[PDB]
Amino acid sequence: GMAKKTLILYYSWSGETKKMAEKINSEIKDSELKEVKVSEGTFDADMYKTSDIALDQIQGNKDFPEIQLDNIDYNNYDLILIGSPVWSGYPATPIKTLLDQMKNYRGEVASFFTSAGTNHKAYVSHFNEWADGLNVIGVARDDSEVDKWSK
Ligand SMILES: Cc1cc2nc3c(=O)[nH]c(=O)nc-3n(C[C@H](O)[C@H](O)[C@H](O)COP(=O)(O)O)c2cc1C
Repeated sequence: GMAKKTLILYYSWSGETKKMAEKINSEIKDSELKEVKVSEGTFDADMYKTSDIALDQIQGNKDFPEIQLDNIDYNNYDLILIGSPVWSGYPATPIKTLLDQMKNYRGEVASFFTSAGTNHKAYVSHFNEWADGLNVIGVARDDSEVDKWSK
């Protein structure tokens, strides 16, 4: 059918997912790319401190983080690709806030993740939870399923 008008959104703590999002942007004709940020002080330069902050959000003890991103009408797109690192089998916590803000999006969603190779099944299942109510068509590592998602 008609080419899917595609938005690529990503959160990146150490820059790897940003590079992947840029690569996917280059692969998908006319795609738009937008970064999701959090304020300085939300996490930490130290990965173990960052993990512990995310965990306390996951466990319900601290609120999920507020995010900063451009104003977007999500219903301008057919497909929204959401990029994140894998954080102990979950997407990064800013993604939960993002997905909540996308509540009224009627199109297709997929997530690409970057990782060091582990806890992928958990990422998939948790992403789908966090995206409940949205039409999730797939979750995959890197750009491995970009072609599939485009059809
Ligand atoms: C808090 C934290 C938890 C992580 N947990 C996992 C994990 O469960 N499995 C894995 O393969 N990599 C894990 N990683 C590594 C990241 O998924 C990987 O470095 C990713 O490519 C980083 O993306 P980014 O640079 O966009 O933040 C973790 C990294 C951090 C900081």
